[PDB]
Amino acid sequence: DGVGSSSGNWHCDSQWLGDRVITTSTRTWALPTYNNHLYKQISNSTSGGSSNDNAYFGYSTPWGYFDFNRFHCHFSPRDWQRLINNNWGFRPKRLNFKLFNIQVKEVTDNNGVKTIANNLTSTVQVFTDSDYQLPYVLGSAHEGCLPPFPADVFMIPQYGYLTLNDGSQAVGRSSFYCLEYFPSQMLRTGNNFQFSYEFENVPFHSSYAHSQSLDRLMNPLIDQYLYYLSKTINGSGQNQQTLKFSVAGPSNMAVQGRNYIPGPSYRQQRVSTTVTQNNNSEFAWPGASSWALNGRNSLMNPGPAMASHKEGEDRFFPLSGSLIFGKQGTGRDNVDADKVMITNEEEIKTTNPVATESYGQVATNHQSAQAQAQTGWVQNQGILPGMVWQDRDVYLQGPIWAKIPHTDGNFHPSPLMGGFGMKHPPPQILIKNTPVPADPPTAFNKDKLNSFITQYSTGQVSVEIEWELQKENSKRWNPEIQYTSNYYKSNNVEFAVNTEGVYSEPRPIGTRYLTRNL
Amino acid sequence: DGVGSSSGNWHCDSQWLGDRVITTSTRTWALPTYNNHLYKQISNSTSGGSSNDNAYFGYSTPWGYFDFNRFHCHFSPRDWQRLINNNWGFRPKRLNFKLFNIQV
Amino acid sequence: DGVGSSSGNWHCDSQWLGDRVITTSTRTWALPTYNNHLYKQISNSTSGGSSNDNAYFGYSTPWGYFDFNRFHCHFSPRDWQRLINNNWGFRPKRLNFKLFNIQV
Amino acid sequence: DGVGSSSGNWHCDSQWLGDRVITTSTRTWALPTYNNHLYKQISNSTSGGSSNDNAYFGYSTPWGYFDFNRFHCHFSPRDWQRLINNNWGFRPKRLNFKLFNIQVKEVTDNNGVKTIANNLTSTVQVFTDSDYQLPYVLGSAHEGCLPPFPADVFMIPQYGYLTLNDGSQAVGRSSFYCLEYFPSQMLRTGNNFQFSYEFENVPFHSSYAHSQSLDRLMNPLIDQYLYYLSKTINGSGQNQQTLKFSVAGPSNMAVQGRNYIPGPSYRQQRVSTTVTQNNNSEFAWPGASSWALNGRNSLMNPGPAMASHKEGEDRFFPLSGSLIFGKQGTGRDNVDADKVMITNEEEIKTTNPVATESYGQVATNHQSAQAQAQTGWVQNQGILPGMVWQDRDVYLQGPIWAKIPHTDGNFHPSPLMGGFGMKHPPPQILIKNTPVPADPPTAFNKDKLNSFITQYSTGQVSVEIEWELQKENSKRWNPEIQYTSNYYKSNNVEFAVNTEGVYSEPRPIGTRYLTRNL
Repeated sequence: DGVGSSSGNWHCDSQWLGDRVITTSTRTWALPTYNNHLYKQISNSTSGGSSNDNAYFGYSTPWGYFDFNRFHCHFSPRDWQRLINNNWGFRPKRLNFKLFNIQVKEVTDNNGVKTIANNLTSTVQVFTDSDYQLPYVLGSAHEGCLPPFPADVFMIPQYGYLTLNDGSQAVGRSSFYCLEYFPSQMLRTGNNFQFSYEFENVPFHSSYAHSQSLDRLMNPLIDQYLYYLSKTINGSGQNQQTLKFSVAGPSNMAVQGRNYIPGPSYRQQRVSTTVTQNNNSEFAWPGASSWALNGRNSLMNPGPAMASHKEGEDRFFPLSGSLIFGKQGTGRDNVDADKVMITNEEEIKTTNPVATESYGQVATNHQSAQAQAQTGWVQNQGILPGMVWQDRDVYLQGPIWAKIPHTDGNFHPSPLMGGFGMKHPPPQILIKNTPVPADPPTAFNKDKLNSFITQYSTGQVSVEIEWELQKENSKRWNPEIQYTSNYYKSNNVEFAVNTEGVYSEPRPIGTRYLTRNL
Repeated sequence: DGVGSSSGNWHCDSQWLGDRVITTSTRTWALPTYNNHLYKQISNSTSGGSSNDNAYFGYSTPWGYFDFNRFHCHFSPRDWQRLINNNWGFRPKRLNFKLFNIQV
Repeated sequence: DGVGSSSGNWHCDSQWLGDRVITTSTRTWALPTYNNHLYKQISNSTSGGSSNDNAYFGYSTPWGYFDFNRFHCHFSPRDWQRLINNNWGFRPKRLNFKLFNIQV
Repeated sequence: DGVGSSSGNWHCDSQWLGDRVITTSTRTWALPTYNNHLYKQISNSTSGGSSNDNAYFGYSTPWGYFDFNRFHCHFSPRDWQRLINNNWGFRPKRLNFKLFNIQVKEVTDNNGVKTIANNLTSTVQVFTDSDYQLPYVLGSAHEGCLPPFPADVFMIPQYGYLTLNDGSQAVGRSSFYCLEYFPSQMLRTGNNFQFSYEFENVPFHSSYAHSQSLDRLMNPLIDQYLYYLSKTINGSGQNQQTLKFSVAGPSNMAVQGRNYIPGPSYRQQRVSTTVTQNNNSEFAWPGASSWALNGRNSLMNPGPAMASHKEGEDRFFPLSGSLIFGKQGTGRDNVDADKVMITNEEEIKTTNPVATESYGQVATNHQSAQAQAQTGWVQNQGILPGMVWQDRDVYLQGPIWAKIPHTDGNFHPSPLMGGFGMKHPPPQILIKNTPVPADPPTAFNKDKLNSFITQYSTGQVSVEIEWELQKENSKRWNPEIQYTSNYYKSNNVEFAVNTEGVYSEPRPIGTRYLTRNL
């Protein structure tokens, strides 16, 4: 429309209907100029990369993108508490995105003094990739998200992708995507962008624990009509052999028969938060569970969802099998254990095996009069018909969704890190501010113009998601566990701003408090 | 229309129908000032031109022009591969040109 | 119908539509007499078969069957090249089979 | 339909309407089995081929084809005489083809005695290639045509084609055509085949001579108002120079100006039918006009249509520039000059240059006081705007049409040998008798069956063409030249059967007798 009329209002509210939530958010963003309007073929050989497992090849683009898919973007700590205390499950339904109130600024730096001026005729060009024809970055949980606190202004991250490689060289199947080669919408100040998206049907994330375990499904009062082999030995002494059977019953459980078995396991190494209980050596990389693909060892981060620890022992956690979050202002490298936030997976102890323990035990050999019965340990168990498991839990800081890779087959395509796997997730929104060149020379030259005006843009994003809720039906008598702010006095308020104006989330908040029967 | 409204969107796609292709392209251009707004009667005698086969006479204008008539302008290497592998012949039918989002 | 009228024409072509291919093929076959019109209870003990992993038991019939399910039956090397270069995926939809011009 | 009912009647007549002729023909054919049902990759290296110009690579097929495109197939000597005496031009309009009364025979050769028996269930499969997707053989004037005399039974020639090569090896662009890979129609005894074809518009072949030459177009009574340079020399002696001009007139023709010039020329070597007048040497290959393509010298047979000889000198003919026909029962190789039939092109002397003579003469240099005027000979002249020529003449023994190769450009695509060039000539009719295998072995074998029944088929072909005529409008007074049978007595009748039953055409019959004004 025009320069003096606003493109859109700030709408941050969230409305709770019965079966449905609609959470609107609005932020202020700032978009710089990336790579000086170039595509630079990034590879490991540019800097270091002396290990084959770290080899990569790809391209970096001047474009930048919006990643809103962490949970803290769309939920306040109170709207999250209201969510997870009152509801068994949820899932997204619709998505609506808006760009408005765009402003483009010119910067002139001369004699070290710099003047920022406003370009009314400049454009910024933005498109959504609806057909998934570009490498999908978002589902990888990289930084650059809409800040959790609505008053922050955030930079838009740079877009770039990786392709096939042999070492640092490019293999003939490598693809190159020119992002200028897509239809986009060019926006001046007084233009606004929007689009709508409908999530494909995804199973409700289960926010509950289980009020009974998998190995106790039974009436403790009554016997089973099925037997087991209780006694293989008549008595002590030679040639004493007999087969005695016994009714499996409350006196001896864990020998009863049962219809279902716990989920699969891939063992992780156990490491204790107490320092002295750990070994003295470097076991971090060497002693870690990995998966190798095409000669590259990819360390196995968050694998099959598994209980992090057993019973009341919290001292230890799986090496790579847990999510680790940083606190506010946490360093980049060699951070002490107190500044990281380690996540606790113990809610699934009922249906899932412990991550650091063997799935079970199997017989190695056939016994005989000569040969003793020998049993080995099962470190990993892929699946068995009749297994039952649960997915890894959802947090405020964790990702909302991921993209299920397009492939011939996949089993239970729920993201190993967390969230809602989708064949067609909400599309990427890429944004770039169009180049404005400096004065061309008078005489014509074949070469392309490498001199541009230093420039950046600013605006607001509105992202509203419509969520579908599954209400608690529980007939339980005694009171539930809930998520609370502990009342004791403190220098600061949790999930509130600091004295310097810094917003910090004290602890990771899981989704699982309410319980259901197994 | 106005200063704060864009004159046109960026449309670079190409659509392959059965008997027909439509290749759209969009570029960014920069136009300087030529000859200080003059017509200067260029000729070989201005610089060198000591051979009769190289003799020429003409005029240079402040104007400038769009030349899009190489093939790489309208086709990506993939749209060219798709073209020449699957097809015996081709020829242009229509042309459509646009200037928009002008800035001085 | 009759002895002097042909039962069917030879139709070997293949037609490429946009989303769909129809590949017709035609061959000439010869059917002998098998097992002298008998069912003979074939087993490993007939010849050799001294390994338990190679043990087998079954029956051989005078009947014979048409196996067309390799790909080279339905596609020429050119129709295969045209297929795999231009297309991401495929799958069969319908099948139609004919026997004609029988001679004993 | 059935075994005991005929598939079609014999229809050989020809009906002359005013502007139109319809010539029906019917013949009896016999189709053997070719290559034992195989495709054999014929190449020069199979036998001999020690010269690079003779290098070839191709495939031979079991299929066979109908070539009816000589003129004697469709015209009797009387229907040809009636045609060329009464008409200025003609051209084909429609074509209609029929196969009927098919018979398939089994042959058993045992102890040297052989019994031919009839297979009622066998088929013969025939298709026309309408889309020109196969190499087009017909336009090359090879043998195998429907016999000129309706009472003869003829064998169907074998089909085969050539592709690219380097020497005898195959270049990657070489193509292989499986003829089984086309839809065809399978015919038993009691089935019949037919199709119709419409000739695309072709210019009338001109059957006429010219009653006036190209260099006499003029009123012999009247002068021209244009001058020429008559005298460059004042008189004998030094420093005598002047420019005198003169009216071009009847006294001095051949110096007059004129609006048009004769057609192009590519010189041929002159060789005399009288033996002693020729040189003593081998000039046949060495002294012959050729055209080289990709390192191969292709001798230039029938090139631009050009008068074979000048004036009343028939002793000589161009080396390769004339059509040579054989007489009846003529040998294959090293045939004496009397048994060949040499064709006479002299009817075009008016509009065309002599084949054995230079097109003209051009100045080599600039004259001056020092330098004399020097002129060289033009051996070949490609074209000039304002040239006028005529095409080579049509005969009874010569081809009716050809196929204009599909290419970016062609100039005046009239076949150099003769006839009507067409982008889409009448399609090839290929025919094969389907294989009937001998008894298969009892035990299954992977290999293909190489044992077949010796077999052949027989039937009748009807080919009717509809011709369009251009009638003589001439206002000439004195009588025309016509084609006649000379009356003098002879042991045999021309264009009639011998005492042994052999049909022989005595002389080639051109199409050009009637005259028109130039």
